Amino acid sequence: LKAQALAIETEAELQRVQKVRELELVYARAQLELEVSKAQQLAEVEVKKFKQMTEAI
Amino acid sequence: LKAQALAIETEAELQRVQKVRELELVYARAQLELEVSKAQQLAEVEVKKFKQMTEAI
Repeated sequence: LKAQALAIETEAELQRVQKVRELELVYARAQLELEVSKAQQLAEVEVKKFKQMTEAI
Repeated sequence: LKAQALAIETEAELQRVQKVRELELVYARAQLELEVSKAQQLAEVEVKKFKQMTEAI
């Protein structure tokens, strides 16, 4: 009887953990894209600033 | 009688451990792909910044 109750709690908990993980990966991939997009634009700002101040000298 | 009860708890517990392990490997492989994807993109940002600042001098 304990093996039946454990099988029920196992599948019920793993259905939750699977859905939480699917959503956290979708969000972490979107948040990664935002962090990379930030780094690409701010790195370009500093390269432009550096090149134009260098061309003045 | 103890050998029967032990065999029942053994198969019941190993059915849980197997399903937990199958899902943890699927998730850890997906999380690895995300960490590598982060490292590849952020390393490209730093390589671009370094090369363009070097070409200015």
